[PDB]
Amino acid sequence: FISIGIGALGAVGGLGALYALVRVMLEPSEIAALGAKTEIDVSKIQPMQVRVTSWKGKTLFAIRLPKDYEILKGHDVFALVGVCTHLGCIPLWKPVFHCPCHGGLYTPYGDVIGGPPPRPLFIPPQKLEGNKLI
Amino acid sequence: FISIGIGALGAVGGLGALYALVRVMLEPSEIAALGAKTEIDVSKIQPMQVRVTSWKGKTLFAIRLPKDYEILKGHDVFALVGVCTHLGCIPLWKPVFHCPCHGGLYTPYGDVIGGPPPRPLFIPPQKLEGNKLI
Amino acid sequence: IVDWIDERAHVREIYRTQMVEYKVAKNLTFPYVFGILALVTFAIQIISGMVLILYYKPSIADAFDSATYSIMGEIPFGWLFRHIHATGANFFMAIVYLHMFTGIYYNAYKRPRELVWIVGWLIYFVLILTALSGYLLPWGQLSYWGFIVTTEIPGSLADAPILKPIFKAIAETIVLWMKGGYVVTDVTLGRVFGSHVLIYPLILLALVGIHLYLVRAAGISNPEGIEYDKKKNPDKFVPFHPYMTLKEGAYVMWYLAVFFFFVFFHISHFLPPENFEPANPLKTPAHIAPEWYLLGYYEVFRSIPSKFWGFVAFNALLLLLLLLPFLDFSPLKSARRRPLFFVMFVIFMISSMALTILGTMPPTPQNAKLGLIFAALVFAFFISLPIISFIEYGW
Amino acid sequence: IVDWIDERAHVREIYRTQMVEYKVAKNLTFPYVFGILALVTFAIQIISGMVLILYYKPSIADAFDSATYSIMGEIPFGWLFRHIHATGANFFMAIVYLHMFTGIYYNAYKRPRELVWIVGWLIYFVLILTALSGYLLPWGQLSYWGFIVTTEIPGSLADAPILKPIFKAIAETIVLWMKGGYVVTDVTLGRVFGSHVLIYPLILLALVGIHLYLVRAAGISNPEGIEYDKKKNPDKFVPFHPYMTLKEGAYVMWYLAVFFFFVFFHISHFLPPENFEPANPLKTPAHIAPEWYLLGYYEVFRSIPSKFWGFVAFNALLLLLLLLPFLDFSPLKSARRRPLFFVMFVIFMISSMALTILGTMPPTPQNAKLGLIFAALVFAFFISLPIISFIEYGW
Amino acid sequence: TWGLIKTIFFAGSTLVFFFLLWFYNPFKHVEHYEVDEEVKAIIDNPWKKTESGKTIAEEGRELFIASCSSCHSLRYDGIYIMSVAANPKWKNIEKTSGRPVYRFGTLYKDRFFVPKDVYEAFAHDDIQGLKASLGQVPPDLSSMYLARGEGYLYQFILNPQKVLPGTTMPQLFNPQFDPQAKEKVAKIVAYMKSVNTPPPKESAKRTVMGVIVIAYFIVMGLLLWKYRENLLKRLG
Amino acid sequence: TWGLIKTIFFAGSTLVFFFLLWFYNPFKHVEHYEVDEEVKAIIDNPWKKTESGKTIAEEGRELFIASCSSCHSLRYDGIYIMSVAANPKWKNIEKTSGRPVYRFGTLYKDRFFVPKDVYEAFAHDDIQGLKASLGQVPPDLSSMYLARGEGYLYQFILNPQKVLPGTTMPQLFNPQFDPQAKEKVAKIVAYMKSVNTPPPKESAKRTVMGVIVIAYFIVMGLLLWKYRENLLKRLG
Ligand SMILES: CCCCCC/C=C/CCCCCCCCCC(=O)O[C@H](COC(=O)CCCCCCCCCCCCCCC)COP(=O)(O)OC[C@@H](O)CO
Ligand SMILES: CCCCCC/C=C/CCCCCCCCCC(=O)O[C@H](COC(=O)CCCCCCCCCCCCCCC)COP(=O)(O)OC[C@@H](O)CO
Ligand SMILES: CCCCCC/C=C\CCCCCCCCCC(=O)O[C@H](COC(=O)CCCCCCCCCCCCCCC)COP(=O)(O)OC[C@@H](O)CO
Ligand SMILES: C/C(=C/CC/C(C)=C/CC1=CC(=O)c2ccccc2C1=O)CC/C=C(\C)CC/C=C(/C)CC/C=C(\C)CCC[C@H](C)CCCC(C)C
Ligand SMILES: C/C(=C/CC/C(C)=C/CC1=CC(=O)c2ccccc2C1=O)CC/C=C(\C)CC/C=C(/C)CC/C=C(\C)CCC[C@H](C)CCCC(C)C
Ligand code: HEC
Ligand code: HEC
Ligand code: HEM
Ligand code: HEM
Ligand code: HEM
Ligand code: HEM
Ligand code: FES
Ligand code: FES
Repeated sequence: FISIGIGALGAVGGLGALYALVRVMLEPSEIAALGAKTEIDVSKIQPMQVRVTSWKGKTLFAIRLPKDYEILKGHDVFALVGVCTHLGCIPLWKPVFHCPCHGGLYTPYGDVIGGPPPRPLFIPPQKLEGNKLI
Repeated sequence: FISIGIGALGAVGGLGALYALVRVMLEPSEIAALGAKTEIDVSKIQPMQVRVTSWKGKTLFAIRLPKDYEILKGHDVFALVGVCTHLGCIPLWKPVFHCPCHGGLYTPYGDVIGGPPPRPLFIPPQKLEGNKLI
Repeated sequence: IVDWIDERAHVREIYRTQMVEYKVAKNLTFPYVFGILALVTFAIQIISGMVLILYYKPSIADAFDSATYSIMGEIPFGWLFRHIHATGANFFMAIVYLHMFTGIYYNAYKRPRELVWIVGWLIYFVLILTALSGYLLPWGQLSYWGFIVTTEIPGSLADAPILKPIFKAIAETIVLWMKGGYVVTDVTLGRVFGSHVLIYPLILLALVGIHLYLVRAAGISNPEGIEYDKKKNPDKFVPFHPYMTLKEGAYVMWYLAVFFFFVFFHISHFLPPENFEPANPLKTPAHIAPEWYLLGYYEVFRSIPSKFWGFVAFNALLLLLLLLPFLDFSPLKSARRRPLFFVMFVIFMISSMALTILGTMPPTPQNAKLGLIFAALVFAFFISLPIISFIEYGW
Repeated sequence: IVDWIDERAHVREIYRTQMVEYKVAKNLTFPYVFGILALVTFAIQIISGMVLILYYKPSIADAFDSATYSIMGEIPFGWLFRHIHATGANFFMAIVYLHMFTGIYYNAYKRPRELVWIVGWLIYFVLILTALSGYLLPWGQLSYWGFIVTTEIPGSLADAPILKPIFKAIAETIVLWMKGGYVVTDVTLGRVFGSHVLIYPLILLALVGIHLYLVRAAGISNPEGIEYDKKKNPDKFVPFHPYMTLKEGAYVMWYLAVFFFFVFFHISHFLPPENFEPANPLKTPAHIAPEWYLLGYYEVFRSIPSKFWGFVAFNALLLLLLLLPFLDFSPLKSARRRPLFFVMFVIFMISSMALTILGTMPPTPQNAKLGLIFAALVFAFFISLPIISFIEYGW
Repeated sequence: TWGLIKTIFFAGSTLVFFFLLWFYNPFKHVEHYEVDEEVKAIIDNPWKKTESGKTIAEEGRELFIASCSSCHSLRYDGIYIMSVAANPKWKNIEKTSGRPVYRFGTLYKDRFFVPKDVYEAFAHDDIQGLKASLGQVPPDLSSMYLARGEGYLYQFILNPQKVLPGTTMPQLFNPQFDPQAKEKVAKIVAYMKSVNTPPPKESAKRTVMGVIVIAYFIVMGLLLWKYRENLLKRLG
Repeated sequence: TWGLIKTIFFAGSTLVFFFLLWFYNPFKHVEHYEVDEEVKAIIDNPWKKTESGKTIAEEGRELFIASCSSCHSLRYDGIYIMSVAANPKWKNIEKTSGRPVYRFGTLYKDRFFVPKDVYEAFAHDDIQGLKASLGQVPPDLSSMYLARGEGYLYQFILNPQKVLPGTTMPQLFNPQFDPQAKEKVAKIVAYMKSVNTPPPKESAKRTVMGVIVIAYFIVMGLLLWKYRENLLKRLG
């Protein structure tokens, strides 16, 4: 049969063309997810030392401390989005770590001890797989 | 009268709107002529010395020599578009001046003495107003 | 001459049919100009964007250095054609709101105008995207962040709902769609630029053409409500030219005067001053509500305590305009003929202006209570149209 | 369903009038497909440019890093949509040449089709600019220099003519118009990008619409030459659907197969390999003739020893197509009916193909002699149309 | 009539809506800073001539390049960080485009505008002691006037500790025992205003043409109205 | 019939016109360089595995970064001049976008693509001994394969004095007493080919889909033709 074969063929062609157009225009596929893995080996960071990284955008901290807001209890390894709050500077490590733009101080868990910023740093989600933080 | 007053008014409005549109889109006015003056004081260049400038695009030389192609006779001051011929390098001054890319040599008047380039440098037009070259 | 062009193009046979023997209604009121005014503003936006596309550059390191340095200081009359553009965008939103609301008034969505209203709602939806994606382009301090705020709104859908909390990481209109995915980069800016500048205006021209054809196919609804008196009732039509063609031609010129007032003398609110700061992704401005044409929805949003339910209300308030022809069903048409629809329409108009006005103020709990009180009145207009319809069916 | 849309949009009354009762001629030949094919190629160019505008960047330091790096490697299917674009440009030039030449053949420019040919010549002129300004955009080694070569052609006009040598520094289409003035800078590239991408396609859509309306207003000229037999002669029309609508629908699919052959398997001449080198304004390539659709004119140029007279011949060869309806005046129409017009048309076609083929070879004195011999034959077709017209008027 | 009540309601509500939606929304509490009124004429007319044949804008430019170009890079006028002096090329700043600053409507061949990415890679990515010591890069003062206002610009400079609580930008013009600082800060703000505001010749042409365009469209509308009124009488 | 002569003339001329206008114009005398045939298999399949688990493309990349990255900056793969090593940032090359090289269709997080203007301002405008000594900047080898061809690339390298008369680029792989240079140059050209040519997985998907699209459109056209033929019989 023809008067339905041409309809099915035109429908398949339209579907393929729309798939191509979507794949070009509306697809940041497999390059937008940069990065959801963010391999951060825990056995490389030393105690009381912060590694600068980037998760879901810039920036991200990797804090490790042996002893002791406070969303999480003692895990000794975590990650905080490191950008100052009220005007968006980058705090420097070192025991609190502050940003020198306005004088905002931060405890290694995020909260402020001397605050020009109103609110602390929001903890981004994390996963623990052996010795790799997400 | 009205049925012609509105026509004249609409014509003036259309003329002004077209003038504005032309002035925005199709006008490099008074910034494209950069540069047709190109003030080059002759009393600043020393004998056997070349000043690098730009006329009608890049680049341009300013050669001065006391004694002696050959389009022009002895004037001791002129300007040649300085870009090598067969592949477009920039010859360096120093008495001939060559470009070190391929080994093309040039006499201060443009012609070649050892030629990888087939043709010499074309003399751009010039004007003499006292001690100012164009 | 004209007879030579007449014999080859039939220009006079088109003129005498489209203008002299068209026979529109005579009692047409003033808000019947808003369609022509929206068409004129569309033309203004096209004409003034053709000039801006010559010098705007869709790079992160070059945007706001074209539109602010080049367009404004380097280019002759570039200030004027960015002023016209940023003014015509807001005028084109306002005229379209007035048009659709005084088309809701006279109920220009009933039989046989169900399809013209669907095409008009598509016009409105794609116009939201054309004015929303064209605002990221200047790459100003609040332009970037108002794009972020508006593109994270579909993200509250993924937040754990009251029912079936699997919506996490599904319908990811954040990563896949605009915001480019976890970062607004140069590729995303180029994509938004290209779309806003050529993909959306083309499907605007197509849809406006379909809409204008569907208006003629169904005829202009007269504001009285009888909707016709066919084969009789003369002396109340006074055909299109010159009765209407010169009334619209004067309203268009006066509207353009009101337009070029804002273009020249008051633009400190269409080019906001704190948008003249180059955007940095590290510092967030204080008050970053979206543009004014989306504030009536942004106030229904972020006022309900739940974010997922707030987004669902956002979407229902926009979907209740597609169904609005199918929602109201009655033999009566106009608002001069329905004394119960007039009060609901005035409630809707007042409580919809109040939502856009509350969307500008900072989010205090009293502001949330007020935006919820007014959201209830906005939803009442939609959940009562079938009630008035059922009442009027029994007369 | 369809009856619901019928009652509100009158879709069946439009279908039965535009397709079933249109009554086109029956003896329509094959070259009557080239208009539909040019329309389809225009659609292809629009669709595939909407994808390219998302990632192309009109900066000197970023052009050829978008179109070659981003479009080709970074973007999925971007290779395909740049291939489709650069292939459809050349196919759109070729189909338009075939269309206008087999419209010259059947003399579709006589009464009452004088105005459709003027609108078609405007189509052709603005299409030259759309395909000429869109070639600078990839910013390749020969793209920049082929733009320079083509924009210095209006400069030979300023060269001292045989008469009135004041043309120096007047009609400066170099400085004012394209090439931006003494330098091709980033602003000029942005201007050319914006124009080519949105200003020219809009006045292409408008002019194509006017052209398509003027074709219907004057009716399709049948290839025989009687031009009608009104109120009689049935059984030779067999109306538009399904006689013609499915013949064109099969020719379009076969043409798209021939198109996607070049798109996928042979594009080494539409994306020339030595254009994949980034343009530097200091090194000139060896053979830098303009694009193939302008070589028939570039061979009339630079073959006459004078440059001013060469440019005047360039312009006369293009102006002799506007006057071509006013130039040929006879009661006879077709080329099956004029045995003296057929030989002049074959001379014109052969000597116009030979000019575009000679425009590719390097400029040797023998090449110049040949391009002048063929330019004489091209001009003969225009300076003999009035002679054949005067002969046929006396029968 | 009742139609009149409908008219002055459906129009009054829309007018009072667009009023407080497009200018003077009385419910937004954004603060206002004002010039100290000590001078307030240095900033009104930055092109006003002074002694030594120099206008106020040119003197503010020199004060800025001398006391402020050590950390701030005011592009759109060719002012970059003084480390090195000048921070752009050194050697060929012309081979960048890199074009000379051509504002409204006169170009300055002695100063060049370098793109944002060429700069801050050649200049600040061989990083000097700005991001390290201060903490944040002194962002840019090119379009800071249009973004802040003369009041905020004046009240910020000469007392950055009052507008912002803590800021590593110094006083750098300390009043209350130096009576010569207020006019210096006024000249700096007047210069920064002269970069983004048209001169008295251009800001007047815009006013004249904007008046003429409105008077053109109003007259055209009323002419079309009178023409319709006249043509409806020949017919009825 | 005479119409047949008209057909096979007006179509034959157009076909033989577009033939020698769009592929193999026999009157252009551009020269042809070819691979030396000594190997000619190093370049055919640059993704062909070898010993030590390395493909030919990866080995050519190392040969290029070791012997050619001293003067040439092959972007589109993250290769810049070795002076300094690496010539891009040093420190933050990520804060440029600056994105990692994501070609077809796999990204490489260890190499970054820097724009043309950010580079050559940070890198070559603190000019090292390339433009001075040589005379011209070694331009770029990113898209040089697509612009020259494997034959020209091979015959240029290992004998630049033959293709170009005088060129300050050295032999740098001298044959005729070093029998190990031809395969090195072949690996370099194979690497430069692997930057611009799809892998064997991608160059095959394109062929399959291009065959399927043509076979789709031909079948659709003939189906519409047969449908028209059938529908013209129910009517006449
Ligand atoms: C220097 C100069 C400064 C200029 C300042 C800015 C300019 C302001 C001018 C705007 C004026 C608009 C005028 C509209 C009203 C026209 C007159 C009118 O009254 O319109 C009425 C209805 O129109 C209608 O719904 C239309 C009216 C209702 C529309 C409501 C618009 C709301 C705006 C957007 C709201 C946000 C929406 C958020 C998303 C839900 C007509 O009703 P009738 O029963 O037939 O009365 C008959 C009498 O008129 C007889 O003559
Ligand atoms: C894998 C596949 C590879 C594909 C390779 C590329 C594809 C090539 C396919 C192109 C085929 C084109 C066919 C055109 C001819 C159609 C048939 C024909 O013959 O067309 C004739 C005239 O058409 C006409 O002028 C039209 C013909 C003349 C047009 C000349 C075109 C010149 C091209 C441009 C020239 C440059 C111009 C420079 C500027 C002046 C018809 O004349 P009739 O007296 O009515 O004859 C009647 C008989 O046909 C009865 O049946
Ligand atoms: C691609 C995606 C699609 C969306 C695009 C949207 C745009 C348009 C929508 C498509 C158009 C809908 C189709 C409607 C066709 C029905 C017209 C019709 O059929 O109605 C005719 C009227 O035509 C008339 O006025 C003719 C009216 C004048 C036509 C003028 C328009 C032409 C120019 C448009 C092109 C743009 C350029 C504009 C600048 C001038 C009636 O015929 P008559 O000659 O009076 O009677 C004589 C009888 O013997 C024969 O019938
Ligand atoms: C799908 C198929 C794609 C491959 C299928 C999948 C699995 C393969 C997987 C796959 C293959 C790759 O090569 C690839 C490359 C790079 C990254 C990723 C991939 C990938 O994932 C071919 C698509 C390309 C075709 C060629 C579309 C043509 C492009 C546009 C220009 C067409 C626009 C269509 C419009 C909107 C409709 C207009 C209708 C008009 C009236 C004509 C009707 C004719 C017909 C359309 C019916
Ligand atoms: C001229 C006048 C310009 C000033 C005149 C000269 C000396 C002053 C000198 C002058 C003044 C400057 O401020 C200036 C600034 C910067 C550089 C240089 C200058 C300069 O040289 C005002 C022009 C601006 C008007 C506002 C045009 C509006 C802009 C477009 C958006 C309109 C598009 C028009 C289209 C193509 C026709 C559509 C017709 C449609 C049916 C409506 C009809 C209404 C009417 C047009 C009849
Ligand atoms: C000590 C280095 C330094 C000096 C010198 C300096 N600035 Fe600042 N500038 C800064 C810093 C640090 C900030 C704080 C940025 C922020 O808070 O976001 C700043 C911010 C600013 C701001 C914007 C603040 C805002 O929130 O809008 C302006 C305006 C400004 N300075 C003006 C000047 C002027 C004018 C001069 C020259 C008279 C100057 N500065 C000299 C470093 C400096
Ligand atoms: C001595 C510095 C230097 C070295 C080392 C060098 N190049 Fe060159 N390269 C040059 C110069 C100088 C040119 C000449 C540019 C021209 O002639 O336009 C050039 C040109 C080229 C060209 C293009 C020539 C053309 O006309 O298309 C290619 C391809 C090339 N070199 C390849 C290479 C490769 C591959 C390597 C590494 C094995 C290499 N070069 C090493 C400096 C160098
Ligand atoms: C049709 C309705 C349209 C609306 C409502 C609209 C809206 C907007 C808005 C709000 C802006 C922001 C300008 C600013 O903030 O200063 C903008 C910018 C822009 N528009 Fe549109 N636009 C429309 C159509 C078009 C069209 C047809 C073009 C065609 C070229 C276009 C081209 C541009 C460009 C290039 C910019 C960026 C230039 C700049 O920011 O100064 N727009 N648009
Ligand atoms: C670019 C946007 C638009 C343009 C150019 C446009 C144009 C027009 C014009 C010229 C008319 C006839 C004159 C008039 O009724 O005033 C009309 C009618 C109409 N429009 Fe629109 N319009 C636009 C947007 C919309 C929107 C957003 C809607 C609905 C959401 C809409 C719904 C209607 C309806 C229902 C009518 C019928 C009016 C009646 O029959 O009385 N339009 N349109
Ligand atoms: C209508 C007839 C058109 C013709 C004949 C034409 C012709 C061309 C040509 C020859 C190129 C060069 C491509 C290459 O050398 O690889 C090009 C590029 C381009 N075209 Fe068009 N064009 C047309 C319409 C359009 C339209 C409607 C758009 C809408 C967006 C568009 C957007 C572009 C863009 C962005 C480029 C640069 C992208 C690239 O170089 O890869 N063009 N065009
Ligand atoms: C985008 C470009 C074009 C499009 C979309 C287009 C479209 C069409 C179509 C569909 C037809 C009717 C079908 C046919 O005659 O084959 C037609 C007829 C015609 N076209 Fe075009 N055309 C284009 C370019 C041109 C050009 C460049 C010229 C002349 C220089 C031209 C002159 C004509 C003439 C004279 C007719 C009448 C044919 C007849 O009556 O037999 N067209 N056009
Ligand atoms: S930036 Fe850290 S305190 Fe304001
Ligand atoms: S470039 Fe000067 S010698 Fe070849």
